[PDB]
Formats: sequence, structure tokens, C-alpha cells
Amino acid sequence: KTAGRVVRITGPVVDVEFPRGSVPELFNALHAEITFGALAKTLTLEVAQHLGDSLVRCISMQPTDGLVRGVEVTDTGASISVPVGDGVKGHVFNALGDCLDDPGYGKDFEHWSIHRKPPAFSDLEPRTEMLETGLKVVDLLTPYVRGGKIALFGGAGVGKTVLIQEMINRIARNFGGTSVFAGVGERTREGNDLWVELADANVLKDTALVFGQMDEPPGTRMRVALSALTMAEFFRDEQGQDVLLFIDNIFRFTQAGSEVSTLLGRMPSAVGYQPTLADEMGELQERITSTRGRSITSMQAVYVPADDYTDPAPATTFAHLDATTELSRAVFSKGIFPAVDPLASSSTILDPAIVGDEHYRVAQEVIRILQRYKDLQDIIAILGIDELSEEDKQLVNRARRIERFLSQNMMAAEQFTGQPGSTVPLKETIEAFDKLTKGEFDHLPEQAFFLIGGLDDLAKKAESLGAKL
Amino acid sequence: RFGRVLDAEPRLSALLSDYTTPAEGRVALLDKALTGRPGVNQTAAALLSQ
Amino acid sequence: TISAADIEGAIEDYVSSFEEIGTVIDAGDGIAHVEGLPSV
Ligand SMILES: Nc1ncnc2c1ncn2[C@@H]1O[C@H](COP(=O)(O)OP(=O)(O)OP(=O)(O)O)[C@@H](O)[C@H]1O
Ligand SMILES: [Mg+2]
Repeated sequence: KTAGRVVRITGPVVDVEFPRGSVPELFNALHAEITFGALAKTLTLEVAQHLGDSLVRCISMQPTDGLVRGVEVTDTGASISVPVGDGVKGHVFNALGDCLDDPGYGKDFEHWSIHRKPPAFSDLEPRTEMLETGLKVVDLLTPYVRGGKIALFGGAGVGKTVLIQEMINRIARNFGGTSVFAGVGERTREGNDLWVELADANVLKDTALVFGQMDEPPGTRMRVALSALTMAEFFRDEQGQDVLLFIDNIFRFTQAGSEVSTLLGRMPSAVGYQPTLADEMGELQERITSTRGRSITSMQAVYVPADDYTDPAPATTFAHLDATTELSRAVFSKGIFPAVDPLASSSTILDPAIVGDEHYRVAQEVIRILQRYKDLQDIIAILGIDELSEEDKQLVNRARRIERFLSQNMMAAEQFTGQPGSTVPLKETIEAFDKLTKGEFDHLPEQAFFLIGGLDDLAKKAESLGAKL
Repeated sequence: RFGRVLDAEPRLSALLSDYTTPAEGRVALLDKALTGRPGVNQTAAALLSQ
Repeated sequence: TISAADIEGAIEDYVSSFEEIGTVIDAGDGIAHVEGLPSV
């Protein structure tokens, strides 16, 4: 016939020999069969390289345990495809398009290949419409962009997932469009929690969930993002419906790529990463984008290994974003939630042209005060605050109050603390931080500013402490 | 012509293209399949077999 | 001049004419390499 046979197996990577003239194209899906009892299954191999001599190196989506050399391998003749349409909403899928909450569902749907080129450059248009979230720190210092790309960077356990949940609550809840969530190499129980929460909040009927989680082979963990992005692309390009795309975690896509590259025999780059790290990341990211008249607001949680922000993965990820919230271990240690580093975070739309002159002025004054406090940390760690000048002492008190007031009781934090969250209008945020920067609340105790919403909450908490606003 | 027919049947060549098996066996396979036919030239047969 | 079916009549006969024991070919530092065991 024309089927190949397995010749080499090195974990997830498989070498397959085909008859001449039947070598499958790159990224084609191939099917092999594992027949051993407990592990019996059908393997989907994605062609990754042509090795010559009619050999192809392929990445397996399922574990290859139990696979035998010489077993027949059949070429599907196309790449991995996933179901698309309004039918995907409300259902949970895996990287290959199989429905998990209801097996067999979506087999009759239109199927789109998970590999496609990004939009033509001529169709790209910069997006600068502010997306108001109701979080003080985000709205003030890192205003999110509607139809733009937002990222949440952070080491282990600084609050990336909780912030993703917060943004799902604040944005996807009262959203007229569709939402796509892509769990990429994260906790499976987190996927179950998200499923149940979306069902409870009635947002699930408008959301499509695709999960390739930690206990998956690197091939699945590097293709699940493509699958979810394909569903989002269908919603963007075929139904003209505003799309929300939450991804957690994209660094796991990079990590799976690194593992595959190691298995594929590629010569490692710096820090052991794949040589094609930036290229793979760009190929993925340029697909996540709004086009003229077609909006995708994407929000990606990016894991920072060992709290190292100079690691190649996040370092290359930084360039693909319109807004970048950076969660810091130190801020988290102080108890400030969300543990945003206001000096390392940024937004392309935080300029006087877009957000107005007063918003920009207040943000810049807050940043200046916090930068001066950061500079003075060296003195303060040794001698405390009392060796500073009167100007610097006043600035330090103001800065401590400001950094506490950037924290907020989040909606998604209720499950942890039992305290309901708060929403602060942008105008109130600007007014409040203008008052802070001018020293109108210097008399209030610091804890009065901790985990509250607007100025009314500030007054109530200050009164409960003992100071009157 | 032998080149053309081998090209048409890549799998036959692949089976014949292994030295992991005794030479006499593959020579016999070649004789039965292609070379051992009424019109095959004797010299071409011997050349291909060797 | 070529039947294209006698080809099968001969190749199936050849293939049909064909426990598993492997042999350590090299060993070092907790790793071993085995030749044979085609069905492993
Ligand atoms: N806003 C918050 N209020 C209170 N506690 C919080 C808040 N955000 C995070 N936490 C605490 O931090 C823990 C870690 O949060 P989260 O799972 O969102 O972090 P992460 O950065 O996604 O972590 P990981 O690297 O493990 O995926 C939460 O379980 C909770 O204990
Ligand atoms: Mg997380």
C-alpha cells in the first residue's frame, strides 16, 4: 500500500519510514496503533522533519508507551484539525478536538486545520481603545487595550491564575461576544474548577474551553494553544464576533517546544532552549491579533521560571504584547494583591494622546514617587526612614500609602479571604491617586489603604482604624 | 525497463534493498518476481542478480 | 511483460519464509544497549 512503518521511538518523538513518493508533508497527521492492553490507543503523530531516505520525524500527541517498531503508520493526508462553529461554545475539548464533557460531540462540525498563516500585514491595524477593568492598578498604570494583547507575567504562585479569573469575571461576564479559554500545561484541577465556575456563572454557554494540561506529552502541550487559537480565529474571521481569548500558560507552550526540540535532536540554544524559540513564539503570537473590523482581546498568563525575568521565554514573549502586567515576588510578599510591580509593568496606550492629560499626569506622578521609593530602599534597608531628609521622608510615607492603595480586594479573591471584591471607576481612580500624590491622605494610617476599592472604602476603613477622612 | 519497474514498485526495491538477509534468498526473490521471465535478457538478468 | 501480480506471488512467499532474545552490545553508567528484540 502506501503506509509507513515506525523505525525509531525516542519518547514522544517517532521516526517513520514511508515508500518513496508517499512521504507525508510537514505537519500532516499520521495514525499509529498501540495494541498493548492497558495502553491500547491510536497515536496521532504530527510530521515535524524530513530526514531523507523517505524518513519523517514526528511528534506524538499521546504517550508512545507500548509502541512497537515496524507497526504500520497511516497518513491522514492533512494536518491536525479541530471542530469550529457555534457548536464548540459550552463544551470542553482537548488539543485534538475531541469533546471531553460529551465524547463524540462536534465530529460532524466543520473542521479547521490548526496550522495557518497569520493575517496579512495589510489587514493589521493598531488598537488603542482602552479596556476598563475596574482594578485601580491596571486601569491607572497599565491600561488594557480592547482588541489588543495583554500579558500577566509572574513566578510560581504570585497570582497569575487568580488574576486571569478576575479578568474573566470583570470582562467576559457581561461580554456580548465569544470567549475561548486555552489551558496550556496547567493544573487539571484548575481546569475542572474553571469549568464548574463558568457553569455556575452562566458564562459557559458563551465559552469554548480547550485543555492540554501538565500530564500531557510535550506535543499536545505545544499544539493545544494552536487548537484553541483556531477556534478563536474561526470566530474572528467567519462570524465577525468580538472574541476573548484567555491563555494559561503560554510559557508552558514554550517549555513543551523546548522538550520537543531536545527530542528532535536540534542543537540547544542558550539556557537549553530550542533554537527556534523566538520563531515558534512569533508564529503563535502573530495569529493572536485583531484585524481591521475584527477584534480579539487576548490575555495570556506567562510563567517566569525561578522568578528570572531575563529567561529567554518571557524575554521573547514581551515583544508581542500591547499591555504587560508584571507580578512581583516582593509585592506578593508584602501582601499586596494583585501583586503587580507598577514600575516594571507597561501599556502602549498609557500616553496623554489616548488616556487624556490628567490620567497620564497622575500615572506619571505615581510612577515617579514609587521610583524614588525604590531608589531609597537601599538606605532604608540599613538605617530605616529617619536618616532621610524631610522631603524624602514625606515622599516615602506617600509612596508606602500609594503602594498599599494600588492593592485591591479582587472579585476572585473572595474564595480565599471571604471578602467580596470591589470595582473602582477609572475617574474615581484618577481622582483618588491625584489626591494621594498631593498628600491629601497623609494623615490616614497606612493600613487604611490596604485591600479596598475607592475613596468611600478608604473613609470607612480609616474610620474603623481611628482616623477620619 | 528494470529500473522503471523497480521505480514503479518502491516496496519491492525496499524489500530487495536489504543485506540483513542471505544474498541467495534475495537473488531467488528477484528471479521469481522480475528477472525470471520469458523475455528477460540473460546478460541483464545475471548483471542485475549479482 | 510484467504481470504485477507474480510480484506479490513471490514476495509474500519470501516474507512467509521468515522467544525473542537480545544481546547487550555495550554498557556503561547505568545504561545498556541491546541488539535484537524486534518486537519490544
Ligand atoms: N487576590 C488574591 N487575594 C488573596 N490571595 C490570593 C490572591 N491572588 C492569589 N492569592 C493566593 O496565591 C495563590 C496562588 O494564586 P494563583 O494560583 O493565581 O497563582 P499563579 O501565579 O497562577 O501560580 P502558579 O505558578 O502555581 O500557576 C492563590 O491560591 C491564593 O492562595
Ligand atoms: Mg496558575
